[PDB]
Amino acid sequence: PIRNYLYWEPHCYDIPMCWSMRSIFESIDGINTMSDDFQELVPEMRRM
Amino acid sequence: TSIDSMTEMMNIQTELAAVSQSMADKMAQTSDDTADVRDHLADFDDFFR
Repeated sequence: PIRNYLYWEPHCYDIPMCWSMRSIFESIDGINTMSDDFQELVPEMRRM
Repeated sequence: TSIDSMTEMMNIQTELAAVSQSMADKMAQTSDDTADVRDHLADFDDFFR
């Protein structure tokens, strides 16, 4: 819920560590997407 | 017989080309996502900078 607050917060990036925490969570989301990318790349190597 | 073998080789080469193109596109998307991650992390820690 705090993460949702960070995403919704307009002044998240200015004063507090809200920006740091929100960007950490964005990196977590990107790491999940990177895992999805690995799961997509495995069939490519299988076909090769 | 050699003509048949060469035709099969050409088909396999076409399939390899398709595979390579798919791999390149997916790696481009992965690099875009990783660039987003790096931009977030670099923009992060400013409180702790």
